[PDB]
Amino acid sequence: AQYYPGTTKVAQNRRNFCNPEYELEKLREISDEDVVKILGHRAPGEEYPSVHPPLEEMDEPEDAIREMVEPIDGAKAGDRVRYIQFTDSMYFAPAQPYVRSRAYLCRYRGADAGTLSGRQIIETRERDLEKISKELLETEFFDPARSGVRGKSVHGHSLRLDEDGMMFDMLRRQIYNKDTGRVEMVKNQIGDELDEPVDLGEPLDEETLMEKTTIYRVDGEAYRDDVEAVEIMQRIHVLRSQGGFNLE
Amino acid sequence: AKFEDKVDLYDDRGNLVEEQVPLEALSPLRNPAIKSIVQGIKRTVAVNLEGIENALKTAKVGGPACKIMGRELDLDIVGNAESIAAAAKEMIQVTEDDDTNVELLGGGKRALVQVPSARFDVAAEYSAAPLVTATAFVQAIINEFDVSMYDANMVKAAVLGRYPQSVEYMGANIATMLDIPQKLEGPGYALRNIMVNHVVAATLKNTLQAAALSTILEQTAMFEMGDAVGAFERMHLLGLAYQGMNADNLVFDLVKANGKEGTVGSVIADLVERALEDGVIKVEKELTDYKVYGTDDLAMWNAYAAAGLMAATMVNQGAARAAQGVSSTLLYYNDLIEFETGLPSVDFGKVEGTAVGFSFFSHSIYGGGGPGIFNGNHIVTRHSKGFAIPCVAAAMALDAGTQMFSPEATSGLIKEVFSQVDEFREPLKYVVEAAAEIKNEI
Amino acid sequence: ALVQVPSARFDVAAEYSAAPLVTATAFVQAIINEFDVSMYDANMVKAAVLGRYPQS
Amino acid sequence: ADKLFINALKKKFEESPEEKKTTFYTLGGWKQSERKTEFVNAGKEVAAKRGIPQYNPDIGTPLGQRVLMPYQVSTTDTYVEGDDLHFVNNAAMQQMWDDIRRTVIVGLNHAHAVIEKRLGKEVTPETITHYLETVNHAMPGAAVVQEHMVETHPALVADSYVKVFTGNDEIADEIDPAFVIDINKQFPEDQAETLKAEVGDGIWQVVRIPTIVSRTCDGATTSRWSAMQIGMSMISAYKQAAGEAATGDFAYAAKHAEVIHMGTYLPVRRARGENEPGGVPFGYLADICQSSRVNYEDPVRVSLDVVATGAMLYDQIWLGSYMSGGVGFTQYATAAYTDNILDDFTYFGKEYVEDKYGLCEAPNNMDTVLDVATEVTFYGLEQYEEYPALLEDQFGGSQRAAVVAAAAGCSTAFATGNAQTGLSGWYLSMYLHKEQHSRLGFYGYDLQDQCGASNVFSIRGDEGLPLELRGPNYPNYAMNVGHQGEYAGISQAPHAARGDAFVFNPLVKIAFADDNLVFDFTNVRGEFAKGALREFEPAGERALITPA
Amino acid sequence: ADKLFINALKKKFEESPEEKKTTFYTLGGWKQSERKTEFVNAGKEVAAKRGIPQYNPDIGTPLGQRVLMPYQVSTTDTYVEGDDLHFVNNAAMQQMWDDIRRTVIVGLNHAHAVIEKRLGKEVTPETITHYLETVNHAMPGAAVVQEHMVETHPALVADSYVKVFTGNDEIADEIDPAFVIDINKQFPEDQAETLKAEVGDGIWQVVRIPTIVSRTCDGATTSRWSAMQIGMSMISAYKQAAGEAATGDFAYAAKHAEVIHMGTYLPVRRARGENEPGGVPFGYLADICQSSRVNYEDPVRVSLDVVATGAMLYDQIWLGSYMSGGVGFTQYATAAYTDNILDDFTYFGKEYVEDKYGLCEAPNNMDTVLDVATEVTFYGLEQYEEYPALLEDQFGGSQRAAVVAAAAGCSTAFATGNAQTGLSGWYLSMYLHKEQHSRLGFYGYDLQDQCGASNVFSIRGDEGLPLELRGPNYPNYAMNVGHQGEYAGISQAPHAARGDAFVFNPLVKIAFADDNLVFDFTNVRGEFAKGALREFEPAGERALITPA
Ligand code: F43
Ligand code: F43
Ligand SMILES: C[C@@H](OP(=O)(O)O)[C@H](NC(=O)CCCCCCS)C(=O)O
Ligand SMILES: O=S(=O)(O)CCS
Ligand SMILES: O=S(=O)(O)CCS
Ligand SMILES: [Cl-]
Ligand SMILES: [Cl-]
Ligand SMILES: [K+]
Ligand SMILES: [Mg+2]
Ligand SMILES: [Mg+2]
Ligand SMILES: [Mg+2]
Ligand SMILES: [Mg+2]
Ligand SMILES: [Mg+2]
Ligand SMILES: [Mg+2]
Ligand SMILES: [Mg+2]
Ligand SMILES: [Mg+2]
Ligand SMILES: [Mg+2]
Ligand SMILES: [Mg+2]
Ligand SMILES: [Mg+2]
Ligand SMILES: [Mg+2]
Ligand code: NA
Ligand code: NA
Repeated sequence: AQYYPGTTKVAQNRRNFCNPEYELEKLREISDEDVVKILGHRAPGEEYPSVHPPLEEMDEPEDAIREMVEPIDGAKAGDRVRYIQFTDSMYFAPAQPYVRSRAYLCRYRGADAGTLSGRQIIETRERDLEKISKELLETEFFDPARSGVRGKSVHGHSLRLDEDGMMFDMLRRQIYNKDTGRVEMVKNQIGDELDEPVDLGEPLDEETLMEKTTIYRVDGEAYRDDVEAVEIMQRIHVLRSQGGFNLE
Repeated sequence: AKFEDKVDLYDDRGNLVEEQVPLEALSPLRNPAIKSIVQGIKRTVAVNLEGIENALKTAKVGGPACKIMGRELDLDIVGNAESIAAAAKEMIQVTEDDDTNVELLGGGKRALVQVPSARFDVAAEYSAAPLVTATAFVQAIINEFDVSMYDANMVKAAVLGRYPQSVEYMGANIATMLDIPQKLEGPGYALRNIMVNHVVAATLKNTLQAAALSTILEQTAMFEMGDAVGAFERMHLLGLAYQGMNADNLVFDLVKANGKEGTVGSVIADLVERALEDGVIKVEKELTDYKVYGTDDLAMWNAYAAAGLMAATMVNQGAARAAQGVSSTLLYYNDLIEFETGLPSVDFGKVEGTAVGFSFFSHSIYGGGGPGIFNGNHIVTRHSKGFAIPCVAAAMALDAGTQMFSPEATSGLIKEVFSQVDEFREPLKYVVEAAAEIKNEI
Repeated sequence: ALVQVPSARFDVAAEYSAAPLVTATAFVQAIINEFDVSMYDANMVKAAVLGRYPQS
Repeated sequence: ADKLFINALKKKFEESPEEKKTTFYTLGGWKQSERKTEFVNAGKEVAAKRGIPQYNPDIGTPLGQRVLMPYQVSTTDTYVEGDDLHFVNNAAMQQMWDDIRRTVIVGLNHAHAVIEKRLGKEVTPETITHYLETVNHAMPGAAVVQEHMVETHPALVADSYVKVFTGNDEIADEIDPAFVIDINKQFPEDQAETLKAEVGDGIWQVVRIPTIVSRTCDGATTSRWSAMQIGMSMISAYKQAAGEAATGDFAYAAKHAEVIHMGTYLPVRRARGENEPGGVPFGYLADICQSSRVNYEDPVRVSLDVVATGAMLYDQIWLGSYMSGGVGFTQYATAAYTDNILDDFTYFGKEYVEDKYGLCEAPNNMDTVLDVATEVTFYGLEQYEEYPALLEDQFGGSQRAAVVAAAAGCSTAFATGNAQTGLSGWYLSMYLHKEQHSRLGFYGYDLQDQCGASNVFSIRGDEGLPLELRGPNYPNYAMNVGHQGEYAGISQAPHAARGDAFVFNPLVKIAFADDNLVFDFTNVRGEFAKGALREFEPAGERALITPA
Repeated sequence: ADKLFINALKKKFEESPEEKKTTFYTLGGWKQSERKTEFVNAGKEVAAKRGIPQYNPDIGTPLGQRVLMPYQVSTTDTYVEGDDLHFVNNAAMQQMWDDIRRTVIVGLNHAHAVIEKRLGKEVTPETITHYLETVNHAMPGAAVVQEHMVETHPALVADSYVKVFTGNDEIADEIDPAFVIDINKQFPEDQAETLKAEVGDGIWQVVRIPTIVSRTCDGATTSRWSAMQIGMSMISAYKQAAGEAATGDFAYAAKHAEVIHMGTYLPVRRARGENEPGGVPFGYLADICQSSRVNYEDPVRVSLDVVATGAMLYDQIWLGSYMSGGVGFTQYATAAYTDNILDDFTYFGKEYVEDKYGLCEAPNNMDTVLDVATEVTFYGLEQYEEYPALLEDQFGGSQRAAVVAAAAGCSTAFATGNAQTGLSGWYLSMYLHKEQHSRLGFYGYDLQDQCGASNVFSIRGDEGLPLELRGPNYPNYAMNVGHQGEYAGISQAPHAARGDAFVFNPLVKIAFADDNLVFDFTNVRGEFAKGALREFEPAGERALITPA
């Protein structure tokens, strides 16, 4: 598959995020327990709540489509559907909102992805969400200064950075510590304080942010200069326009 | 004859039924099983005799939480259902051997009613079904128990609700898949104002049958609306065939190939490969490490892409066994496939647009709700001309119990009655059989 | 012009609006095709035939 | 004793009420009237200020060739010229409508279930109280989640709030009482037990959006505004994701699945959305009026307070403005709530019935209709014949038709305990009246009247309905003055005689049992008098945001 | 010269507009804000008075962790916090809507034909003047025929009146000028000639019913109220029997055959009658705005005054209240009429077009769309990239999408002279924007956006329509913020560039060329600023009839 046109680093990074054969660079290690804490849906050691009985316990009639589609593990179990939501700075965060939704529906099964300017969300069965979330948090999808895990009060994608290079957060869930140069997650994604903070590593430096970013800007790579990418967008506009009129 | 296209038709197990069927044999305008389904949905009513009885006994008539103290009437309606139904049938039929059906269900708690087709032949629209049924049962109940002049208006309220003070039959104890003509978003929309949960209920959550019924209703509406007239007709027919009738087993085979481990993205890759293999698309231009695809048959590309969209919903929402992400699939299947190919997405962006608003209105404070309460007449989901809602029906068929406003919650009376009707429950079977029968008359 | 839309369209319709809607689009398309009215202008033909619908 | 209207007639005219002759043409036309004099002066000022002629007493025919009467607001000692009972000139009347229009009832039963199943979190009086603190900040138009929100001025929206009620006493007593409509406090014991049994363990919100918003917008705004702020408050108070799939279940529940509108939407010829007067069924109007819970030992008073509520809303605001406009229909309505006239006639009928049958003990049949409605019709008409001042007071035949038939219909329902035979009595009254005086109402008054007898007991599609379920959109009723508010009274009458806590919807009854409303629904006629005197303080005014 | 938004950015923030970094969390939350401080105090007072908690800054999340910004109202020197631009808090905004809602246009052409034929009487400027004196007494709610009528207080209804216009100068000049909208006085010469040629010898009334009535009732009241008092005035002024068969022809003419509503009624899911915002097509909104007749040498100013008119009405009042409510959608709209941002982008585009093509001289085709909309989109997006303060100002992607695409679409229409290619440019802008920043608007912003390109030139039943005829009920447009007012601007744009006197209805254009309106439609943004400052005087208040 092709994924996206263009000849910039931005375009290549957009392709790489979508391509499930591209190995996402892992930048930080997070424990299973800390991913559960960040998500904030259940406490460590708490059983997965259920929304319906295990599929095995149900008495479903013959359906060729069901038979051919393997349910994700959390569907088999009857897990609740839960979410993880990220905000990405327009100051060169590595991932960005449509990049995420496009990538998620290439890489992940059973996924409900939503894109907005200030927030991007995936909803799926809880145990599967935990596995996906580890990857979203440990890899280059995430920078702990220019991205934020936020289930509410999302403002900041379009704001100026603070003096530490951190994105604004009304609820200050991610705190830069000068003494380590590392960011700690001190609250879960909905804003409730964690008993013990989670190390999220060092912010990426300017050079590395520019290598990895998927936003086009005049002070990075400008979209207007990725003429092949613009060409395809204009093509789609014209072909849609013609088709709506007379199917030519 | 008008179009040269032929399609191969299969059953809901993926087995060939008939090869080389002319496309127009599937047209709502030509296929006698689509006609039978549409006329059947116009004429069928579910009567809740138990509900009528309970409303009367408690004087709870006229809508939610309403009650008139002192008006209670205790009538043994369910215990006398056979007599009441027979008396109602005498009034509903036009002649004694016509196609009127009145059948008791649930030990007399419910009745299936099919009002004779001849009443609709001399009607402007479809409201004769609830209105003739309602008055026949009101009169039959009154006559069964010799309900007085002074009390009979309570029977009327228990059957049809607050109408005509309300525009709708508010509090009624009858149900139809159609809704009243005043609620149409536009002229021609009535076959679109059929809740997705009703379609899923009637087809007993069989995914392919739910998709087929929804597609039949949506694309038949496109003919009534004039959208499938002239330049657009073939596009709509190919969409019916490939997205809703599993033409050429394309939906089925894409699901087979992607069901074990696949994603929306993997379905897209397979569909583009298949379109290329079949000569529907071709490389038009080479950019830098990027092939720009073109087509000489936009309607066929659209149909192939629509089949892939259905398969992607089945794979994505089937894997989750949770319907909510159908709004996401409908969006990103289309968004991704445009940047994958350089070709326009299904319905030239209109599925994608529908999906944007449907996503919003199924994940926000402002309106909408869960996938099952939408329909082709809903302001959020009317925009695509038949290519979105059938995917929502498939997704809800595949939901294992994640929805509060499920078909069990919204559509139980519809389920009990309308699933009895073979052509409603298994429409793919009957439409394919009818297409094979008329194949040499096109 | 007197137009009578074929009865078969109503046999598979819920109601009667196919008469104006099928007639309107057939004449909009026929006029566009007669004069090769451009994509940019054809929406005026639509407005002339069916009016302010669907805003009204 | 004097008939109940004698004091009012003596106030209006120098002659005793029995006197047959008078003298006209000597009062100076408009100059006899304080109010017309105010209007003449105001019109001159207005015309000069704006440069366009306006009110001018010399246009058309010269008002006041006869006495321009004061009216007593019935059950009060307030006498005012009728202009002070025009809805435009009466802020109490305007606010009564705003308080209905801006109210919706919204369950918490589905919402609490979504919380407990889908999200898997618990609900208690404590979590409900926290939610109510939250929604009472949010509902008037203030923020709870996003940064850089801009908000409504609290003082402009001081009339907006959310309360709850439930039949579960233990829950009701544990929620902060600021937020609770206490059924045990507001209703007498028998009525409270009825209402609590209807509601059971359900929990319902009574949401009132701001008057200033309702006036800027329309009735169909109310349930939407309500639902937005319920949705935000569910997100905030229960620490939900701020926009996930489950959020849509709260929306659907609050907007559709557990909402009770005051009025349903109307057909296209009279197109309107929800919460407009034409959609309010007669049984709801009777339940909105709170006379039932205060005046329960006097079924006449309860019934006639409902009549006042309805005559004003349905004839003055609805038919006289929404459906027409201009000078409008003040006195078509005032006939039913002034001079203690309808009161005199209806007390006569209640005594007739109590003495002959006992309340609610007459057979529910046509024999009772014929007896009671005929007797009361003849009493009312005799009063116009015996008191020339009374006939000159209620000068329009329609007014008399409505008043006489309201007394006859209410009295019939007092006898039978059933509104439908009450309604039959209303129509019989019209037929008798028409033959007695060889006149009835205005040109179009008895459209519904003549369809009336046949449609009382019909069961056909757009004909058959219990009276309580009928309303201004019942086909025969959709056009004409001098009926709708009186039908709301007839709907109330048997329920008042029976001692029932409500007429048609117990949730609607409870939802107006609330002294935080601007209008006092326990004493509708007292409020109309206060508004007439320019002593009523409405919500919604813009003084705070305009110059001194 | 500096970019037009630079002054506003320097007012908002201590940093220069180019600076990438700032400091947060040190402003004291709400305490930084005069307006939030007013609100906190008001909430305390409201809650104490009524016994129910209300506004409380400690509910939910703490506003003001960043700067709570002032906004410059574009084309003014007025800077206000955004709360002062909330429609609830801004009497100018409320009155703008009331002045539209309470207006209808009603011909006298059928009426005068009925007079001359059916009644066999002559019509002259003198008889028309007498009729107009009569209807200006009657229209606010005063009587002309019956005895013992009770009437509206003239001072409460001082804003209600009737004027006329006609394209025949000699006829116009013979009618008393107090009643005439003088086309030659209100419009520049070329526009006046266009408008007079459209009207010809037709004679049209502009009827405004009282604001207090419109606020009590709804938009569907307007044409009815109008017709009642036209009817009474025809009876009085032309000496008819007061209720004969011919009377019904005047009713049908005034209510149906020659009435022009501001808005058409809406379908049931969003049920509303006439004269509600959703029924007002974009071309009418552009014609209601009177910038065209004042600022005609500056097509950008004209277009952006229309955008302001529509963004406020359609997003703040209509989508933000009628269709939702709560805190609502102030800043979704303010983005299009503050900080001179849309102005900067649109002047850039107009100048680009002037220089490359000449206004209205580009080919009306997709080549022009691609050229202009792309260039203008990239300019606007570059400004957010160059000026971090600008991006933090218009912080919501939807706001940016609307502003950039409005500039792109208007500029495209300036080039082609055709609104439909302007519309295509709007959608292309969205598509480019989405790819450039990997984001666009809120969850549901681009429903219409993605359907957009295909539906621009469609001819199908519920798809195909010239932009001028589209409105808030066009299916794709029926739900979402950040589009409708911008579309009204695009509708205006080619007509402003062409010098056309109107966009879609010349009668609507003339009907608002009237300084007897309460709101000044020639200077919409100036009026919004006046209202924000609490300096606007609305009609409709009840002060005269309530306690001091
Ligand atoms: C709860 C929702 C989901 C929903 O259905 N509506 C919400 C909230 C709602 C509330 C917020 C009021 C409050 O805080 O109590 C109101 C004001 C509507 C109302 N009920 O009165 C609103 N949004 Ni929202 N909403 C807005 C916007 C937005 C932008 C904000 C992005 C950012 O970076 O700050 C995003 C969507 C996006 O990412 O594009 C957004 C989301 C959301 N919007 C998320 C909450 C986001 C969060 O957790 O912080 N709105 C805007 O983009 C600007 C205009 C602004 C609206 C108020 C106004 O117009 O003044 C407000 C419009
Ligand atoms: C022009 C009509 C025909 C029509 O369509 N409406 C009229 C007039 C209209 C106007 C009169 C205002 C004015 O004088 O300018 C208004 C107020 C409606 C409006 N446009 O605001 C009205 N009638 Ni009428 N109209 C009334 C009535 C009536 C009674 C009055 C009979 C009598 O003996 O005086 C009669 C019908 C009948 O004979 O039954 C009647 C007729 C008529 N009604 C005759 C005029 C009669 C005359 O020439 O004197 N109204 C009433 O019976 C009482 C209530 C009264 C209404 C005002 C209020 O409710 O306060 C008023 C209601
Ligand atoms: C979708 C529909 O809601 P329902 O699904 O019918 O509840 C509709 N609301 C809206 O379109 C809300 C529009 C304003 C708020 C969102 C602005 S982006 C309405 O209330 O009629
Ligand atoms: O005279 S009419 O009966 O037509 C109107 C009475 S208000
Ligand atoms: O977050 S959502 O896009 O659903 C609403 C924005 S106001
Ligand atoms: Cl919270
Ligand atoms: Cl100028
Ligand atoms: K209003
Ligand atoms: Mg590990
Ligand atoms: Mg460079
Ligand atoms: Mg009998
Ligand atoms: Mg190659
Ligand atoms: Mg005296
Ligand atoms: Mg409903
Ligand atoms: Mg009080
Ligand atoms: Mg500064
Ligand atoms: Mg407190
Ligand atoms: Mg002269
Ligand atoms: Mg003047
Ligand atoms: Mg002025
Ligand atoms: Na006079
Ligand atoms: Na707060």
